[PDB]
Amino acid sequence: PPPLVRVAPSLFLGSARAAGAEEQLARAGVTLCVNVSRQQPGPQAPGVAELRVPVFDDPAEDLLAHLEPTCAAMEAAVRAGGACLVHSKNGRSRSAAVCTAYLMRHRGLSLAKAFQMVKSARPVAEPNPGFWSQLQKYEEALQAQS
Amino acid sequence: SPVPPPLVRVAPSLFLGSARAAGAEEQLARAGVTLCVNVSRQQPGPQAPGVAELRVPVFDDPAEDLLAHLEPTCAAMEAAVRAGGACLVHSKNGRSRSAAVCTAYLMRHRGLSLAKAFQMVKSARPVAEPNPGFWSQLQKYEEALQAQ
Ligand SMILES: [Cl-]
Ligand SMILES: [Cl-]
Ligand SMILES: [Cl-]
Repeated sequence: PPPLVRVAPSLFLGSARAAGAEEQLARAGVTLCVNVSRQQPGPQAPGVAELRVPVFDDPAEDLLAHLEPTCAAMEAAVRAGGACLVHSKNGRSRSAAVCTAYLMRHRGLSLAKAFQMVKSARPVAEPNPGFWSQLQKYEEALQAQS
Repeated sequence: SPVPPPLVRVAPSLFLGSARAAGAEEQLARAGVTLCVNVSRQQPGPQAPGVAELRVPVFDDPAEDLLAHLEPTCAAMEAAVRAGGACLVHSKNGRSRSAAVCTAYLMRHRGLSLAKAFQMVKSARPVAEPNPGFWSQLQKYEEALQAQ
């Protein structure tokens, strides 16, 4: 199975099969799995919670809606001592989008710095152009609250 | 077979469910639910379009550690409500696991005590009864919250 990639402390990214290995996630301390898909089956691991963000890897779909509620869940899981695994089918677009959204919202990065952080961990990271624009709107809105 | 209705309102933007809420997609949409909290290892949730689902994987068993999941669970629920949505917490019987999560959330994010939070749950769902293990964990949670 492909490894999990540690994006940042208590933050992991993976492809779909990487979320199936119960032993990796236990090794990584993963307590919450964010499954950014509509069909991929998520963790079976005893005691690993799962949040499903149901989107196709598709510039039409509205991933912007789910960012703030998904990020709140993840930050809570980390502040309580756990860690998060964000996965999609390829570990390239949807999971990349949520990870950078998390880093902007809770680690106070700009979209550029945050995404450079995801890329360094995961070179193939590439949100489709629709998501990439939704993340700029997230940044816009974050700036205005901040 | 589980006690009806499928959905009960426990508090503004907070609904409890039994298994029969798995086929109540229309009632969900009425109630503007934007997040389902499935508190089971094995139960299915409603297939509500683009509604997020959080699974809190525990059996209705006094040895299951629900306490460990309350913070990300309660945090997801609040963020959905703060965003203007509603939450549906559902378990198979709508009695133990979903009740205890509803109690927890009220304590954590609406500052209610454990006497008042559970009262609201029981009052909306008269059969509600977390198993003794879940009740101990809830008691433990109220102490952690009164200290913090
Ligand atoms: Cl900044
Ligand atoms: Cl890019
Ligand atoms: Cl179950």
